[PDB]
Amino acid sequence: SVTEFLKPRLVDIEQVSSTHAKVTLEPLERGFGHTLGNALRRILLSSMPGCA
Amino acid sequence: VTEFLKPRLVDIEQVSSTHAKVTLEPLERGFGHTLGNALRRILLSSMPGCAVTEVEIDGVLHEYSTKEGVQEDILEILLNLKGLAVRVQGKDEVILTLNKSGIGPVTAADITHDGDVEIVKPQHVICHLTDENASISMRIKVQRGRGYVPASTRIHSEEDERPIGRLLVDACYSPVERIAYNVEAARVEQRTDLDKLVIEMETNGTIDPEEAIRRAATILAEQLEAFVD
Amino acid sequence: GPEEITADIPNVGEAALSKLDESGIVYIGAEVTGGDILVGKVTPKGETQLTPEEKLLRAIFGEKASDVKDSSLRVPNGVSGTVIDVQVFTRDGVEKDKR
Amino acid sequence: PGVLKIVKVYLAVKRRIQPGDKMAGRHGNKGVISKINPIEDMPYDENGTP
Repeated sequence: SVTEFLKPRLVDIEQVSSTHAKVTLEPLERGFGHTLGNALRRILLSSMPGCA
Repeated sequence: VTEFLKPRLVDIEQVSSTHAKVTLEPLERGFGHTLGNALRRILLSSMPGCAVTEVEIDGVLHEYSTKEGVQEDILEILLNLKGLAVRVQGKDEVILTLNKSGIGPVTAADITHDGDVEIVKPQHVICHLTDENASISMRIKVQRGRGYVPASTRIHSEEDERPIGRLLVDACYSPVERIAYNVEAARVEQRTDLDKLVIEMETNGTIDPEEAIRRAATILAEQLEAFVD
Repeated sequence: GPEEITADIPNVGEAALSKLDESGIVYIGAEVTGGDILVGKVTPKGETQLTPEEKLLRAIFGEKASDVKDSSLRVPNGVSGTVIDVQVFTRDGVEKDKR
Repeated sequence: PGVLKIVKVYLAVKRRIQPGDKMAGRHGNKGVISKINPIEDMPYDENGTP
């Protein structure tokens, strides 16, 4: 993996209700979990298309 | 997509041989800086680079000493050679042999230069000896690594081996170690405003800026693939 | 009998002797991991009678006789690393000078 | 007289920092090493200097 490590396998997501949920990921690489989480947050916030 | 305006890497100017300034086409904000940061992380993280793995020097066998004509210590010579940089062929674990004698200045030319090994600074200092009778001759195995490792990390792997004479050291194995991700809003006139990104890579010369960038991006995409699941 | 460093530690692992130089001491610059034994002094131990059981033990294994208590120098706990050099001082009247 | 000979063996040990170290400064200021993250976590400068 040339430091490719691996990808979080376990992707269990716990949804308390239809309006609130929590998701957990398996082991991602050092900094990889954090960098990916920040990137996904910035994307899903800075870009979330829909109708309203 | 909705007029995604997919960018493209362009105007890739190699500022140096171990550095480059590569731009790309405009893209929507809120991710471009994030894309650059993620790319810098992945390339910095999964940085497979050719480094020095094991060493063997005739005069200096075990740990730390001084020999007539010698200048820098065993670890000091270790750093001095580490002062030079190594780029390997597709097969790693190459073995270099630095052997020389005389009174001239120390340069990287006087090493075992083969097809699987590239030497950049042929003016790297190796603590030129002061005695004509002194004759440096050290054979070192150089491997490609992806990340840093303790020197004690490889203790169990060679219990009987790595005896007095055989040398092993810690490493960082970060091919780039210098890359900044700057996002600037530019290069979008016809469509919606988008950010033009310029990447200033600075590596050790083991990998090309474009190839390493592509590798890091592929790794990032592969990781994002798991996010679907 | 004095504790002489000759790596002749009774009931000593082969690797333990594999590091000590013939002088009981070890080679120089050699690195020690864990509690490695460096200089094996042979402190004399007490003797016994015929002890036909111990006579048979000597006839089988032998070479120990419970006569040399092991005064070997082994590395301290939590101590492991490179031995830069060593120093040996012998009193007047003793000049083995192995190393 | 007790020892007909004496042998001193010298071993030298290297040392890198570890978690919880003791930083010092002639400005009196004292510091205890807390944590080191990936250089990604360090904020980037204008020149990108983390």
